[PDB]
Amino acid sequence: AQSVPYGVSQIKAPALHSQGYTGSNVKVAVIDSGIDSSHPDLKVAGGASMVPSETNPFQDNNSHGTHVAGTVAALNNSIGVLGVAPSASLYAVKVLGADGSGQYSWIINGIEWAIANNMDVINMSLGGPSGSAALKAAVDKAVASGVVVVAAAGNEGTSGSSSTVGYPGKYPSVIAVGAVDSSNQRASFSSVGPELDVMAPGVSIQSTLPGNKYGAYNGTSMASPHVAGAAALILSKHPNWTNTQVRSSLENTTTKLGDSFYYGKGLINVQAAAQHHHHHH
Amino acid sequence: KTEWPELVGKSVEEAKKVILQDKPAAQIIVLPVGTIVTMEYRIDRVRLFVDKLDNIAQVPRVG
Ligand SMILES: [Ca+2]
Repeated sequence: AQSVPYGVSQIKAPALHSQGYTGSNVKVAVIDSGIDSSHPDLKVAGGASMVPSETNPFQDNNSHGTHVAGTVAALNNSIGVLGVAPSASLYAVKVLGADGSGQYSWIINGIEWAIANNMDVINMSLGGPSGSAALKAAVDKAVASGVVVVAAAGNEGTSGSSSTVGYPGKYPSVIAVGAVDSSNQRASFSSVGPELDVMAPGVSIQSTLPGNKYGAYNGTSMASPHVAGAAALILSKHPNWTNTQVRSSLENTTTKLGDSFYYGKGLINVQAAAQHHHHHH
Repeated sequence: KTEWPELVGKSVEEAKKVILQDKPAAQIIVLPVGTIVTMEYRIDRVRLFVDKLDNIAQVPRVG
C-alpha cells in the first residue's frame, strides 16, 4: 500500500493531481548524489555524472539523491510513497560522490549540462559556506535561459541578525527553501536571512532510499524538492508560464507564517500558485 | 557540546579523539575544505573539513 508523506499533502499537491496535473512532460534535474534508477517507486528519464570516480549517475552510493528524487517524483501507484510531481521527467545529475561532497566545478558542470539538456526545473539540495563567481554565473545563466532554480537554504540555524543562508541558495537568482514541520514551525536547524524565500516540509520526511527501501530524513534538502516538484506541477498546468511567472506564483500565494527573516514568504501552496493571476510578471 | 573551535588547525587524528570524547556516537567523516555537501541534517554527524596539510580547516560542528 502507498502512503502519502505528510509534506506532499501539506503543500496541496494532491489537489493538482486530482485535476490531472502531475508534472507530465516537465523535465526536473536533481543535481545531487545520483538517483537509484532501479527503485520500483521511481522512473528516471535520463542523467549524467560529473563525478570523476563515479561515471554511473544511476547508482546512488550515498542515499541522499534518491531520497530527494522521491520527494520530487515518487510514482503514484500501490507501493511506497507519492512524489509532489509523480509524472515528472526525472533526471539524475550526479555531482556528489558517495561521501556526499563535490567540488564546485562538478556542481557547475551539472548546471551546464542541465541548461544544455533543456531542463525546466533544477533542484539543488546542497550547499557550501562560501560562494564563487563561477557558481553565481552558472545559476544566473540557468535562470537567464528560462530554468526554475531551487535550492536548500542551508542547515546553519541562527546567528544574531546575520544571514546564515549558504551557497547557491544565497544568490538572488535562486529560490532558497527553508524547513518547517507538520505544524508549520520552522525547524531550529533551518538557515535564516534576507535571502530565504519560501518554506516547505523538511522534518521527518519519508521518501525513497536505494535498494527498494523507504525512510525519513530531516533538512532543508528535504524542503527544496517539494518546491521543485511544485514548480513542475505548475508548468504542467501552465506550460507557457515563464520561470519568472512560476517563481512569482509560488512566492505570492504562500500561507504567511512568521517573520520573513525566519520564514521568507511562508509555506508554499501549489494549489493556490496554480490558480494565481499575475499582475506584475 | 556541538561545536569545536579549539580544534581548527589540529590533525584529523587529534580532532577525532576530542570529538569522540565529547560525543561518543559521533559519525565523523573527513572531506576537503571548499566542497559542496548534501543539506540533510544529521544530529549525530560531525563533518571535518581539511586543508592541504590535512589539518582541520574550519570549525567542526554537528549536522
Ligand atoms: Ca508510490
